[PDB]
Amino acid sequence: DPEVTLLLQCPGGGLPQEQIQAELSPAHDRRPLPGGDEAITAIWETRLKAQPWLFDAPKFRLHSATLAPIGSRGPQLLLRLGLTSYRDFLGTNWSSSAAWLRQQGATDWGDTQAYLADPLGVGAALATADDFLVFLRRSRQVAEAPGLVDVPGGHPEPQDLAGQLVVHELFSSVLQEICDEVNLPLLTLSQPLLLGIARNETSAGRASAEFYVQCSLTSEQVRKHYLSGGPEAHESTGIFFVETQNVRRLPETEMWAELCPSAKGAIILYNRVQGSPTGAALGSPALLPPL
Ligand SMILES: Cc1occc1C(=O)Nc1ccncc1
Repeated sequence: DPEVTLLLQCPGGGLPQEQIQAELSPAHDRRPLPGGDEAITAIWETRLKAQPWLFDAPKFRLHSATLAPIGSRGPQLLLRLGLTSYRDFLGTNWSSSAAWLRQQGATDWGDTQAYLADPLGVGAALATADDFLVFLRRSRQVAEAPGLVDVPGGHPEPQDLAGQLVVHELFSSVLQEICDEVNLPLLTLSQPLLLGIARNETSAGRASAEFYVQCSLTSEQVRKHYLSGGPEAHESTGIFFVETQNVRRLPETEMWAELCPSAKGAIILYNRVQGSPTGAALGSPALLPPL
């Protein structure tokens, strides 16, 4: 899977909100482009002159994420964040020249991402009460990953002492994205655990935080909620469910070729962090069948 790279695998089965620190600093921003940010402005102008209803939005930028020594007390992860925008993404990660920007950032800064917007996405491995994960089918008419399978998620918008409010907005955003797209009541959802961070190499290395969320409804009840919104209550064109039993071997299935990169990152991290038992009971052959 060359289109996805793991930046972070969390310990302990995944980290809760209370164990994560953020540092939000202009030192973590994109570097101005070599020949100036006028190249971003030009792309944006061209786009607005064809689609004048489009609007910019701020986004969080991922600079880096450092894990504490495993087994330690205190905060377990430090997220280094800056600010970016949808406009800066369209002018850098989405540009035809994005690979040239990656080479120049290696030359100039020793950092392939230094000239890239790299907005932080969020995604969920969302489990039902009857042990299925939730999948969504993408419209064949959108610009990004048309017609491919996704998981719930999105790209959160801004508004350890500004840090803790930023970590709160990241965790809140993955629940809000599940309520808005799957049409689930907020009180049917567990507090999220962070599983890790995955990069999309087809989008010049932009990263997504991947979370585990448990729902108290069965697959049948989740389907009813999604569908009862009607076609205008969701951006996706369909919902479907895979038993957690069968997610273990998903990369060997014909489904794997239809998964978008950020959904592949969610399923690899689910399998490594929530799957893959370490203990004698769950690791016994009748409960963890070989192969
Ligand atoms: C990544 C991180 O975020 C906040 C603190 C740390 C960290 O590394 N903590 C630590 C270092 C050394 N011994 C024990 C714990």
